[PDB]
Amino acid sequence: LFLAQEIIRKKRDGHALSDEEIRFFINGIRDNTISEGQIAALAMTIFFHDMTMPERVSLTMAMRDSGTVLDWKSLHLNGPIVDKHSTGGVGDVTSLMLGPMVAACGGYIPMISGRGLGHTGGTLDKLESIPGFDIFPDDNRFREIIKDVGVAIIGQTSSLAPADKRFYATRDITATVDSIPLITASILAKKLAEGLDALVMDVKVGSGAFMPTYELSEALAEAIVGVANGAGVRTTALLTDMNQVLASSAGNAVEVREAVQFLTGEYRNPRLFDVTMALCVEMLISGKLAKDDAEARAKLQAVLDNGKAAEVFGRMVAAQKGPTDFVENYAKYLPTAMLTKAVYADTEGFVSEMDTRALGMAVVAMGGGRRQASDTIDYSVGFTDMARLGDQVDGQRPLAVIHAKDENNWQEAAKAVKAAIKLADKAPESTPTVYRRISE
Amino acid sequence: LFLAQEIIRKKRDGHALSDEEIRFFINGIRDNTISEGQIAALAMTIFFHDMTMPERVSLTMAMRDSGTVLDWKSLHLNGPIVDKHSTGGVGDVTSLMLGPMVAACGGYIPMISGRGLGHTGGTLDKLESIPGFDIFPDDNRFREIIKDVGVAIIGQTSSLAPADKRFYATRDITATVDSIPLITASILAKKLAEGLDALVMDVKVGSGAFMPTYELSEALAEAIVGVANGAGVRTTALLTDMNQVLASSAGNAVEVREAVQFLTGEYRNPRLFDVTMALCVEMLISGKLAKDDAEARAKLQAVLDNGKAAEVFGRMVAAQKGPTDFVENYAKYLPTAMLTKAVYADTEGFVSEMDTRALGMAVVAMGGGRRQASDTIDYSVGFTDMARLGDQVDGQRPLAVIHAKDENNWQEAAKAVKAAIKLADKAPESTPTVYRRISE
Ligand SMILES: N=[N+]=N[C@H]1[C@@H](F)[C@H](n2ccc(=O)[nH]c2=O)O[C@@H]1CO
Ligand SMILES: N=[N+]=N[C@H]1[C@@H](F)[C@H](n2ccc(=O)[nH]c2=O)O[C@@H]1CO
Repeated sequence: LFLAQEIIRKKRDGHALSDEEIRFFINGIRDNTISEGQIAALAMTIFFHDMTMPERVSLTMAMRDSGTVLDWKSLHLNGPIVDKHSTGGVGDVTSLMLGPMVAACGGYIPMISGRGLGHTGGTLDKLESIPGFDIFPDDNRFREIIKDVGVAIIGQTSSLAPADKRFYATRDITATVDSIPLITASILAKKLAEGLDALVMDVKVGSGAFMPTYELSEALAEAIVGVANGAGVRTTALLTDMNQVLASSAGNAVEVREAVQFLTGEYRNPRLFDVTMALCVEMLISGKLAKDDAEARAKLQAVLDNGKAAEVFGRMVAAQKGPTDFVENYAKYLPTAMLTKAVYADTEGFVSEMDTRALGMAVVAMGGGRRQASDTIDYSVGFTDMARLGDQVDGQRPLAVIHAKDENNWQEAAKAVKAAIKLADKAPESTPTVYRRISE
Repeated sequence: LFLAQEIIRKKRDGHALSDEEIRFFINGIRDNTISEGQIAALAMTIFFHDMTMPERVSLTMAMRDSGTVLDWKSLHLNGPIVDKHSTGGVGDVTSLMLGPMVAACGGYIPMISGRGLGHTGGTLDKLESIPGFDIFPDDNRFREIIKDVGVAIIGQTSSLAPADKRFYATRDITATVDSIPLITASILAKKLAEGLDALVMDVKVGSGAFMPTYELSEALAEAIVGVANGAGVRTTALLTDMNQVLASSAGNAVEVREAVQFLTGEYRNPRLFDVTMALCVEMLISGKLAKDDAEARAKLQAVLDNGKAAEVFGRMVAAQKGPTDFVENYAKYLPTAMLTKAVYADTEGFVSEMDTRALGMAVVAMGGGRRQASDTIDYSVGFTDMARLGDQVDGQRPLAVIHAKDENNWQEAAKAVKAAIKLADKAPESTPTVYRRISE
């Protein structure tokens, strides 16, 4: 009910759309009876007029319902189905440790993640640095892995929230990505199709974040929390910092290396630790695996300390067709770059500003990400040993160590790193890694 | 300069587009490098933010320049190149008499017209009721006809303002038709491609008009007048009445019959006469064929009275491959409907309201217009003997005479005519046929 153009006109003129109208439109997107022009027109009317809560809910549920929705009840698991999503960043590798940590604490994490977009890394691309790792197991194999290991990290198959495929593709060429209702519906259509009991959302704040201001990061978090809880998925959001690289590394193989060393306790970037732990705590509390923050933290620290989280990661890698000895032998499997060399600042001083969007784009330019979908990734390139805001840099502390595919590439990356970072004669003021928590 | 999505974003965020940006976008439409989604997105940003005068000018000129632009200088004609456009209506047959009248007064009228759209008739469809009449002469033949006869009425060929083809096609499925800058640019891209010295625009007001209110009809007229004069084409606009059928007939063959009888002086609907004459007067004054209204009217009345206008019409029909004896023998050439029968009102009274949009749609439903582009027209169907507002109707005066293709069709049309017309115990207040004139 019923006309695409009539629905566009209704929204254009500032009226709220009914659930029936929204479901009709989303169905028409799925079955290719509504054209790209019509999708773009509706998207733009939503950019201008926004959507009320009932509209946002309707849009999200219609997109979720446009394809396969997973259900876990019939496996009779003894734990909650729980997951995490991030808006994306640079060195945002939390999922590689968070999935195994929460699984080791009794959760089940059917994580449908994504490839890199724009300036941000993608969990699936990082995982594809592991030889043999399969992000596309078949339906029954995915179920087997979740049952046996407790976590798997996979791509979106053609049958999951298919209406979002054309919707996002159109948004991304028509300047209609940047809309809270559209983002909310797109994110949740995919995550709610996982058949969750609980969810935590990591919404980034800062120069490496998508939303341009703290207040808009906050509004997005509020929308996602509202919609997901309405669907009976216990959901909270954390607003977290992306004013510098989160991990000590940015790339693909380099970030997998960081995740393994974090799980084994060789090295833990403290900011990456704080965000990872905070997100895991939300998942345990919302999933009813812990009653409070202190209990949740104790459980999560225990699975790090006793090696259980690292073991779950190893089992996940093996289940998804990576090597069976990956945790112990990662160094032989992860590809090494042709040239690895530190980049030093031109002057002595404290790291004061870091344009994290520019750092992300430097990794793309190195071949560690894509400018078009057909682009091929070099899995070895990127940054390690990232200087942090407030670090004193000199001849003994570089800005970063650059891993490059050849020497010409290295020079371009070094210029970009230097250009993205400002030094000052004093360290900048501290900022929290987690600014705040949003609940129903 | 340069990015389609960047241009959409700029307009989305309320900035004015440069001439360079607008020309780039219109070129991208023409060469199919800018997608339907991107066209729809831009169109919707223009719906919301409008366009300044420089933007409206840039958009119009870019669309005009996207294809062939005619030039008449090289034929060394001794008269102005002048034309008329109407927003459309029901019984809006003025062009069939206006072209020949102005040609008989020394103007040259290269009229690129259109088919019916929505509820309104189309000059090209009316002309295609004349057997053999060719709305698509080749370029050199069109030039020959203009030189020899002074007027021809033709369709838009694939090479004329081609950017408008995809632009209008997208607007018409995305609720972005109803935008003054977009309408202005679309109308003028085609008319200015005719290589005009002068132009008159007929913008309709009322229930059969496109713009929903008098004030918006006025704003549209002002935009068209502003843009066209800026391009060095001396342009004025008349706001004219479409609160009832303008001619005494609505359809295709029936309206051609009315045009011939008007030219020969058998019968002249006075309202149709007033609008036709007023538009012709604008063309003579703007084309410098007359210095004032009284002189213009005298010249136009003379070519009616001496048979010269009717002769030009006959010569135009013959030149465009219709019959050589069409004026004298039209009755044998124009197709007759299967059933012609008057429809009487259910009660006695004065014709008080006539929903002219509904009357137009009744003609479409009869098969006299199209609901989809592939629809085939029955050229014989429609209305004649239309009652006018303020007419007393009874057993001796029907609401209309309906020409139908079979009897089932007739009954449906009779119901629709009765439904579209309200009677009252008193005649409604007079309204002008021409509300006002807009000049630079
Ligand atoms: N916050 N935020 N927005 C980012 C993300 F949330 C949003 N996005 C990504 C992928 C997707 O499928 N749907 C979708 O809506 O686009 C932005 C760029 O990545
Ligand atoms: N006034 N007005 N608007 C009418 C007309 F001016 C406008 N229109 C028609 C044809 C076209 O090619 N371009 C174009 O813009 O669409 C409306 C429906 O016919």
